Amino acid sequence: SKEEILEQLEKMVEEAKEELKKAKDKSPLELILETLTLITLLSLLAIAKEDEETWKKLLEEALETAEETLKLVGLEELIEEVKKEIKELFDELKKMIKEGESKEKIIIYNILKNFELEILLAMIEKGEKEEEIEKYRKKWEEKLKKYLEEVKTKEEALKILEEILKERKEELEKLGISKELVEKHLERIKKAAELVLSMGSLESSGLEVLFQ
Ligand SMILES: [Zn+2]
Ligand SMILES: [Zn+2]
Ligand SMILES: [Zn+2]
Ligand SMILES: [Zn+2]
Ligand SMILES: [Zn+2]
Ligand SMILES: [Zn+2]
Ligand SMILES: [Zn+2]
Repeated sequence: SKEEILEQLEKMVEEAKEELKKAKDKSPLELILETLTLITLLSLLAIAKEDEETWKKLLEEALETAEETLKLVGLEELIEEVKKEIKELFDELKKMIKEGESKEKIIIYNILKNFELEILLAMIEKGEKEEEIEKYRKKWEEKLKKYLEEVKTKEEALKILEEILKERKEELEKLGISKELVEKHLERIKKAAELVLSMGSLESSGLEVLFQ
């Protein structure tokens, strides 16, 4: 149900905001984990609603959350670049919707782009060398190209989602975040993505398919 699914997604957003607020005793990496989990949820909710004023408000909320976290963790010098990336992502999501890209493709693209931003911020915060950062950026650019060429159905999207989550979990662990903490947040991303993937079996063309 579109309304039940929405209610669950705003519940997940509220819970993520509550955890992000409990930031005093969190490390910068844990804060970055909370923030990109929230922004992933916000962008998944915007994809689900497909509504102009919702796009505007959730983009505002994502930009606000990113700026607040960057200030807290002493990465204020990144604010403009990060805001640009977030805006670029939201613009691209809207573009792929307007051009008729499959919802599977849009959801995988969104998850991949949020992770790319997340891992970049985590590596910058940990002081990784520019060559290692580039290594990870290029490997995931290649992976994105393949995944978007590969994902044609909901089953394929669910399998690719699992693969993505497994590998990024390994990378977040290597950066020093508690494996179990990573798992809690990546599980929340998986559940939201499955919820949005659920809608579209019931959008108007999907209904025409089922009912003929
Ligand atoms: Zn949390
Ligand atoms: Zn649609
Ligand atoms: Zn509206
Ligand atoms: Zn405003
Ligand atoms: Zn960019
Ligand atoms: Zn066009
Ligand atoms: Zn390992």
